[PDB]
Amino acid sequence: EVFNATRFASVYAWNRKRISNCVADYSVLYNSASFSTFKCYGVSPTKLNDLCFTNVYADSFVIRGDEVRQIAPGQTGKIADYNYKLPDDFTGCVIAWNSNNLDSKVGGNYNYLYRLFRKSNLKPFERDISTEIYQAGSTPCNGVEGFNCYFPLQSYGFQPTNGVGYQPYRVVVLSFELLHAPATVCGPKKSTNLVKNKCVNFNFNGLTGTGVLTESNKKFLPFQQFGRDIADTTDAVRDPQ
Amino acid sequence: QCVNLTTRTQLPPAYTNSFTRGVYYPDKVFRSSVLHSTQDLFLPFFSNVTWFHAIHVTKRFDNPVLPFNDGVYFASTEKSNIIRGWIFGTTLDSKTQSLLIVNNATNVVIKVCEFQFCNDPFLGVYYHKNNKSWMESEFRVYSSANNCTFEYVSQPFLMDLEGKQGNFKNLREFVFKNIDGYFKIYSKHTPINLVRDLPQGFSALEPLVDLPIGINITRFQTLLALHRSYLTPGDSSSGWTAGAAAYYVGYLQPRTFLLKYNENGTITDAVDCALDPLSETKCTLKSFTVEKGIYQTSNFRVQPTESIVRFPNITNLCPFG
Amino acid sequence: EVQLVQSGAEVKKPGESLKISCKASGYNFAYYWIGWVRQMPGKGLEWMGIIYPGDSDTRYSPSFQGQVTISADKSISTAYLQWSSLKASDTAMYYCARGEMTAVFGDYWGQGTLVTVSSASTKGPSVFPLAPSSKSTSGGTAALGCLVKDYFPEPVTVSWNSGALTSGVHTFPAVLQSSGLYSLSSVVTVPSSSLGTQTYICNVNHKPSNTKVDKRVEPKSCDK
Amino acid sequence: DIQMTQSPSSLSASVGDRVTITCQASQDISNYLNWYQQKPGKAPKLLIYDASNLETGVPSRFSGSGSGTDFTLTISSLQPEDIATYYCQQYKILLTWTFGQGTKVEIKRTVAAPSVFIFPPSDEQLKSGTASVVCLLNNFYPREAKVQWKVDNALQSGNSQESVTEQDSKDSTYSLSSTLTLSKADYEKHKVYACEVTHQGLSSPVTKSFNRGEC
Ligand SMILES: *[C@@H]1O[C@H](CO)[C@@H](O[C@@H]2O[C@H](CO)[C@@H](O)[C@H](O)[C@H]2NC(C)=O)[C@H](O)[C@H]1NC(C)=O
Repeated sequence: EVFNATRFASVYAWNRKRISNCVADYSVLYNSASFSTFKCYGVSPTKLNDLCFTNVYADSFVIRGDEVRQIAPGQTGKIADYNYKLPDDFTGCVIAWNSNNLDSKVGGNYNYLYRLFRKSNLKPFERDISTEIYQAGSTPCNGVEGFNCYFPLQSYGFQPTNGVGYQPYRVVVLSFELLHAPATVCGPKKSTNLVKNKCVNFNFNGLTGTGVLTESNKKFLPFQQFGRDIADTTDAVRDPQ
Repeated sequence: QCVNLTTRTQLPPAYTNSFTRGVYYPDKVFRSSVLHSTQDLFLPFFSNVTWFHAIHVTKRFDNPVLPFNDGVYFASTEKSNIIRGWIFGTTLDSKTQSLLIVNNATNVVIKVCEFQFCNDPFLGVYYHKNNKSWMESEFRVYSSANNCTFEYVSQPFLMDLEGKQGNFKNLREFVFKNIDGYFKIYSKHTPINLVRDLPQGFSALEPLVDLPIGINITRFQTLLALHRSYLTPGDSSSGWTAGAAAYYVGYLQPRTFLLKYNENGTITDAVDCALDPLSETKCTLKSFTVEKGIYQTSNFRVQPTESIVRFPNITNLCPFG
Repeated sequence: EVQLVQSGAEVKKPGESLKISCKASGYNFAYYWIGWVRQMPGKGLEWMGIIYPGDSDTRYSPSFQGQVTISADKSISTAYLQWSSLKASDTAMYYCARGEMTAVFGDYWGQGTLVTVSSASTKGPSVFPLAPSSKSTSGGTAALGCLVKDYFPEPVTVSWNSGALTSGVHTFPAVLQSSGLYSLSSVVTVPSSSLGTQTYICNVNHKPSNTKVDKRVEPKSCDK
Repeated sequence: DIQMTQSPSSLSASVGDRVTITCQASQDISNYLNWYQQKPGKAPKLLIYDASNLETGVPSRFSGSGSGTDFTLTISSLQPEDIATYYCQQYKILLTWTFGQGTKVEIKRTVAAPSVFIFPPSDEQLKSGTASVVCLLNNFYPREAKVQWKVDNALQSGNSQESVTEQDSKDSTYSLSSTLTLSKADYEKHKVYACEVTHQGLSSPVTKSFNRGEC
């Protein structure tokens, strides 16, 4: 319901969608050749089929083609600075595909807006929907137009006859929350019966280890998940089932 | 839209000493019998917090606004449910979103909506003699509500409300933090009955609620409950009726602390790294006790105060064009 | 001013093949989506598929995937619709609509192609005219018309005097009978004196057997 | 999947009245709605292409509003030619979108007495070996009426066909045709044939009869 929507919001009012408690199959995302730009930051594409996270955040918008390279950490640009920033330690996925067939009108489409001027930069994750006029001079505007005073928002104006430079592009970004809470989003892998007193290799919610399991009378805190006494090695685990 | 109802009488704020409170678990991992050091947003061990009185039938009518400034610590001991929820925002209108939490004998409801704020709104309650009970009938605290994004109704978490007569025999502590468009709420409830106000016991705080909100917060306020009074036309009373309650407000600061766990896994003792030179010496070492002698700690430094820039004064545009 | 023109009504039998066309004119055919809608007698509508001719992109509804096929031809600015194997539940009315995916979809539609399927033979209508008696009634204006019931499949077009006269004409919907036949009648009202110096010819045309007939009407003499 | 519903299923209102119809959705759709109107035996036409925005070339008396899960369509001043079927369609996902159930709007008028006419079989049909007697009821309101056939003062049942037209847009009346089919021998056996019409606008049932040997 997110990769097939009829209409997408403007880049200045992007809407985020949260996804949790479901079994995901990312293969159909990377098997298909429809997408033009498919980038991953911090995680290999295939290995996503064997990982579990706590929640997934999806953001979607539409922008011109020449700026598809700007959506990346560390870059600077008008939309990158004034509309959508990225943290320097981002991990996730970025998908971008051409949508000239869905957002083009013969007379010109004027349903998309983008911000031109702003006093300062934004934080890595922020949203700006203020309609207050921007003042570049010294004389107060008093809510009216004038010299050195302009309306911030500006239109794009897509046309079907334009070249690849001005053609629209639909962009979605996926972010994961991990190493913070017990897993909620899972991958398709059927479980297996347990072993009590034998040395085996185990895979608990994506955490891979080797050794022998046992039952201990440890007063584990009910709201906690697992512990590590020292040397950054887990020793106590809780079975999800 | 709103009716202005304010009193010209004002009283200066009053302070008190925060003995040892303001410690919470910094992570969800489990540690046993290990001393740990962590740097995070905490509340200094020895500091002055502000205590506010909210009783007015001599009398003192008070309900001001306080800044947030990267987290807030809240304390109160109420028996008549005087305070229900908190409101947040910058200008406090329909432009920005806000939060409201209500707790009753049935359930607990948390809502996030773009409510309309009055100049000085307050929740009112009424009494039915035929039903011999107290309920709520006046819901004019907000004018309009739009763009609902989150609603959550659940069973009561740590509120008993069983005893019909309880006189300040419990303690409630709350911590609010906001960072990276994330709102974190930590809560704690403990039983105490002592002559003095603040006890000598030590306890930590557990994590309760995390919520994603992409807004900037620079102001917040509390809510109060006012009981309706049956007054004759010729009574000519004050017009404000409320119970007996008061609250404690502090602040937060990024600091590094050294905590000591226990065998079972409960926080019992902690020290600060920047209170006094003895504490700094304890921080440099690892144990809670030291032997007599000479110890070396971090060095001194003098910070700058001003900046000066000097450039040649040349007026000539580039031939770059 | 754009115009959409469909293909003629069709009749088939189970196990055969079929093809339907829809043609558009008056605008640039490569810049708009073409969609197909169906209606089964007496019930609601249901989308089937859409197509973009420029990039040649086709999308289908989940219920009708694999049982039909949609294609477009930019050389003559046409859209098509193809089947593989018909059955007894494919008789319906079909429309081709022009739309665009940002503001308005469904701006202009077609005429409506009627597709019939069955296992039977096709026969020809027989018309029996009826005219008022030699004496007019008290209403001043007397009734006239024709009655036809022997035909399959439906429908059939009837007009009077090359369609010049249309006020007061009424046709009744055909009703199925026991032996797989339908009955219809055409009625009209004409002034009493018109029989003195006017003659009325009714023309009945149908595509299935592709026949057009004309019958003259005269007042009924009182043959006691 | 998303399913929709309309209410009321069918209603009647007089000329100059205010009419309202409600469309309901299973979940949120965010003002992605279209309103369609289809006259009997024709192709649908667009009426309103959003929650509120009005299509060009449409009379101003139509209006629409609503959001969330409830939408309303209002007609301010009804006109005689506004008898049709109304639909509300949602469009959220790229191609899964469905229509509604449908609604029928009618108009009531003053009771009008029918005009009864009787037509005997023609000579060509008699030569063909069959006979058909036609009873025509013209310009009557409302729709319900009863037709009976008598042959030599004997009632006939189960051997007649009944065809009724749609509501006229000029005089807001109906038309009715009844056909009695018989063999040539049965038709020639009897002499007098009568068609009796019962209607609320008739004080008494009206009988039109003809004799085989008198025509
Ligand atoms: C829209 O819906 C599905 C979900 O990913 C995708 O549809 C696929 O379409 C082709 C068949 O025409 C195949 O790749 C798969 O059989 C379909 N997937 C299914 C049925 O789950 C499609 O990629 C999505 N996105 C777009 C832009 O169409």
